[PDB]
Amino acid sequence: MDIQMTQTTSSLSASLGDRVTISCRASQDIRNYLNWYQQKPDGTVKLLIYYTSRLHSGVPSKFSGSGSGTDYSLTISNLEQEDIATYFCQQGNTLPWTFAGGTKLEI
Amino acid sequence: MKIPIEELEDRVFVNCNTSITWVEGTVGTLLSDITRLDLGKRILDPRGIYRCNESTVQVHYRMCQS
Amino acid sequence: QTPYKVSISGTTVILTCPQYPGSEILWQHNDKNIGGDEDDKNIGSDEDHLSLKEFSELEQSGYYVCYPRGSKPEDANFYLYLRARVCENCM
Amino acid sequence: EVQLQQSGPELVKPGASMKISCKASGYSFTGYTMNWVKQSHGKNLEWMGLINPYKGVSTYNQKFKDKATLTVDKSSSTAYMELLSLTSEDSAVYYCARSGYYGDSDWYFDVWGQGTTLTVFS
Repeated sequence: MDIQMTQTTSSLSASLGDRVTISCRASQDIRNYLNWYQQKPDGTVKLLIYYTSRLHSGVPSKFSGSGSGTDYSLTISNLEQEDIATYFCQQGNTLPWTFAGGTKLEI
Repeated sequence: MKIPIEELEDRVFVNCNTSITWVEGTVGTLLSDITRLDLGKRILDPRGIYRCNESTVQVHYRMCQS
Repeated sequence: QTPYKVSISGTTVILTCPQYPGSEILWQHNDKNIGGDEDDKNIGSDEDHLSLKEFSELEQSGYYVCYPRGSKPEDANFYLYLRARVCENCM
Repeated sequence: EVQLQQSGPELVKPGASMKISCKASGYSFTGYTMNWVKQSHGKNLEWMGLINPYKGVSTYNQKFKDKATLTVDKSSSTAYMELLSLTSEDSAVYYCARSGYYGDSDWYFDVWGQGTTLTVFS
């Protein structure tokens, strides 16, 4: 009975300078142990936010996270070329740790 | 959280916000008004398990006679 | 739930976590992580045991808590409050 | 700087086994947990398991316990994952990723290797 994570929007197109929000849903309450990762076209992955809203060292303020219970979201402001990537959420509440399918952002 | 254990003067007390459930070990004396369970003199090595309503604490004193 | 096993013998204190058999066990002492590869080599964690060699009453008394890998210290609800002296012929 | 450097791509036939590696630099290997993550179809991510480098004790996702064997070499700061009884369904990119040593931070991955592509075919 592992926790299923879902990101209903598989792909999103936006414009430079815009602000977008990516939704993430858990099948059970994950008590804010929700993290966000950014994967670049070359396959490199970086941590962005952990525990729903804490920014990881080196991550710019344009990234913010929110959510509670089963509903979470990542908000990315002032979009730039460097932000073109796939964003993934992951729950860290119960083993086995699980990830959603990601949202590919094109700008 | 963890249940606070008070060591005042030479006595040991379990301090709960509400009632104090005895689970096993030293029974102690309930001080209902200040919601604390007096486990007695520390030199008597109080040892037991108590629960505040949830958290549980196991107290283990080994003072070697005073 | 089973109680923590508290073994005080000579100058060594050995604590044994109650449950979680088959799981890696982690520990905290007064809200500080211990049992890993830290500077103090007199503190050892093996299986469900935490060994405190040349135990110091002043620095090592306090709250101890164990939890299985996969769990969070913040969620632990069963603590050990240890106040012990390792005097010769303690009896 | 802090980095996880993984071994190169591997091509293997079904039924074979393959051990891939992950070299840590810039930080104390034994002061953090090492995790392995599988990405198939260039999207779907799955946590496979973790290993405590200091103690050499592993904890697996039941889905991959039969498929993987985790180990570490403390002397060289290298983590290994051996993949067993390979099938084409095991073709994917595998990542090693660091997390905290203790439960206060072992559940989010702060440093990721570049990934190792494994392709199983005949």
